[PDB]
Amino acid sequence: QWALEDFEIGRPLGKGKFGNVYLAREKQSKFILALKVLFKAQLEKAGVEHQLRREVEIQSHLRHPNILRLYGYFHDATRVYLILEYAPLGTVYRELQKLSKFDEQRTATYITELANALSYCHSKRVIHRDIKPENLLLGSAGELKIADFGWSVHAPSSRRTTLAGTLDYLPPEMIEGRMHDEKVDLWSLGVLCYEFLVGKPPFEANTYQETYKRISRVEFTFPDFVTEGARDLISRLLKHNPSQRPMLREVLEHPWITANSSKPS
Ligand SMILES: Nc1ncnc2c1ncn2[C@@H]1O[C@H](COP(=O)(O)OP(=O)(O)O)[C@@H](O)[C@H]1O
Ligand SMILES: *SCCC(=O)Nc1cccc(Cl)c1F
Ligand SMILES: [Cl-]
Ligand SMILES: [Cl-]
Ligand SMILES: [Cl-]
Ligand SMILES: [Mg+2]
Ligand SMILES: [Mg+2]
Repeated sequence: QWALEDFEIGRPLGKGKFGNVYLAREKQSKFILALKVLFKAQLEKAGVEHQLRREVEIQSHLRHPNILRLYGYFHDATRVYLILEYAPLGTVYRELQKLSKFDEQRTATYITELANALSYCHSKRVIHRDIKPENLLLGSAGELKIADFGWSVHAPSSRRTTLAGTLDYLPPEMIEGRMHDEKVDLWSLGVLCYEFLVGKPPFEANTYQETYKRISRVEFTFPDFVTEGARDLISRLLKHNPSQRPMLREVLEHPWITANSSKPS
C-alpha cells in the first residue's frame, strides 16, 4: 500500500548495524513518524531476514505504553522500510551521555517501566535478549519504550545467529553459547541498573577477551556512592546461575524500587 512517494523525509534520527532511521511526514495526513531504512543486500549478506520478520511480527500487533509501536512496512527492490512510532525525546543512551549518571529516582523509575514491559513479554515466554540503552526510547512525556525486537525468541532457546558488537549486556549462558530462557533479560536489567547509577556498565573492559572473562566470572565491584539498597538489587540480578535470579514481580516489589520509583507497577 504505502510507497516512498507518500513521505517527505527529514532529520536523521540514528544508525544501528542495519537500520538507518529518519524523521518523516506522511503527505496527506501530515502524520509524523520514524522511517527505518534497511538495505536488502546487507540483510541477505548477514543472514538476518528472520530478524526483520520477527521485529514486524511482534511490534505490529502489540499496544503497550512501554513498547514501541510499528505501524506498517513497504519495500522497493534495494530497500525495506519500517514505519515506526516516533519517540521525540530520543534514546536512553543519548540521555546518559548528556547527564553522565542518573539519580536514584530516575533509575528506579526506568527499571519499573522496563520490568512492566518485560513482564508482559515473559508471560508469553518471549525473551528480548538485546536490552541495551540504544534500544530504549523516550516518549513525549519522558516515558520509556522498548524497541528493536529483532533478536527476540520464544523460550527456551539456543543461539544460531552470530553475536555482533559489545558483550556488555549479555549473561554467561549467552556468551558461552548455552541453552537460555527468560532469565537472560533479568541479567541485562541488572547491568542497566548499575550503568544508570554509575555511568558505565559493570563488566566494562578494554578488550573483548577481557570483557568475556569478567562476565563469565561475574567480576564486578561498586563505587562508594552506590547505596545499600541499590547494591542489594543489582547483586540479586547479576547471579551466575539463571535460576537464582528473581522474577520480574519480585523486582517490582523490591524495597529500593518502591521507595524511589515515580511510577507504579
Ligand atoms: N522510533 C524512533 N524514534 C527516534 N529514534 C529512533 C527510533 N527508532 C530508532 N531510532 C534511532 O535509530 C537507532 C537504530 O534503530 P534500531 O531500530 O535499533 O536499528 P538496528 O535494528 O539496526 O539496531 C536507534 O538506536 C535510535 O538512535
Ligand atoms: S513481547 C509481548 C507480547 C507478544 O510478543 N505478543 C505477541 C504478538 C504477536 C505475535 C507474537 Cl508471537 C507474540 F508473542
Ligand atoms: Cl513479514
Ligand atoms: Cl572491578
Ligand atoms: Cl550463582
Ligand atoms: Mg538497535
Ligand atoms: Mg535490530
